[PDB]
Amino acid sequence: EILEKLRSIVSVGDPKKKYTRFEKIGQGASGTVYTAMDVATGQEVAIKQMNLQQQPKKELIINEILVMRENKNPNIVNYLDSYLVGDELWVVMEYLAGGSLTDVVTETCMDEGQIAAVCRECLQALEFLHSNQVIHRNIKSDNILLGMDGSVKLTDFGFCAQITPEQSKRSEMVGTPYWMAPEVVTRKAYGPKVDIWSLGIMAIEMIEGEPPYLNENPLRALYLIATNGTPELQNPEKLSAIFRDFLNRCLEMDVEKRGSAKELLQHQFLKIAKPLSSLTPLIAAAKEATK
Ligand SMILES: N[C@H]1CC[C@@H](CNc2nccc(Nc3ncc(C4CC4)s3)n2)C[C@@H]1c1cccc(Cl)c1
Repeated sequence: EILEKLRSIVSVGDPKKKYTRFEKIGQGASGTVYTAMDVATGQEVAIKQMNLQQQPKKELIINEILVMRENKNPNIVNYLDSYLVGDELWVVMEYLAGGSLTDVVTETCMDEGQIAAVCRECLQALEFLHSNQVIHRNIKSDNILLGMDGSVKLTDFGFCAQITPEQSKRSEMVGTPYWMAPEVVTRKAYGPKVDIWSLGIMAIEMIEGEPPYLNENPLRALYLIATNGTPELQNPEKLSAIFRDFLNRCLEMDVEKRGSAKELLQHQFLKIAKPLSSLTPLIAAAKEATK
């Protein structure tokens, strides 16, 4: 009954009177997401509402709130507060007007400059987390949020892990199959570089619209990751050499040879990044496409 630890972390007081103008903007396995407005303050917020029954290990909920409140950063969606509403947990975060990267990758064609701009900002989030001994473990386009200024922010700490010098590696088979690094899929001990792999897969989303093997069922994709290793692009000839190089460094099978987030921030690919204002036309296109 670590529900007591969860009960001591959360704020008390009715969120249903602190916040108004509730609108469902999202579903998800982890719960439903609503927008709302702080009754007093006017601030727009996103609230994730999670059924405590839905989650069998309430230990992960605790971990999610702590990591988020302890690791604030400009490239991470800001945690504001949390509340228990009966058997439902509400997490309140800053609302980022814009959209999901998923909408952009499925509905637009991104140029290398735009892709490099997104990758740089995500690598900055990862550098910060990994330096704070946190592995995200669920990097994908669905967890990247884009601001109306082209701000890029990472969210979702539902699956993350804290490591320590004593225990530098994890062994849970956690993530979303198509984005999971081979060492994770094959139950080897793994470290922060699983996030770099997932980032590589997200770069393939930005190129091709989908992670490798998405037409296949999840179990089949796990088999394909275990057997193929480094995925191949549909049309690699369409990419610059330096982009292909960046991809190769993100998607190295040899963990020790795979780029760290720090190493990758100095890659040549990132030097072609467009300014973040370059992403706002993608956001406009995606909103129009998903009317
Ligand atoms: N699957 C994802 C789809 C995209 C986004 C919802 N859609 C949307 N659309 C337009 C603006 C906007 N802005 C937001 N600012 C702050 C937000 C915090 C994350 C809540 S969201 N979100 C989030 C959602 C998500 C993230 C993490 C866990 C789960 Cl379970 C679900």
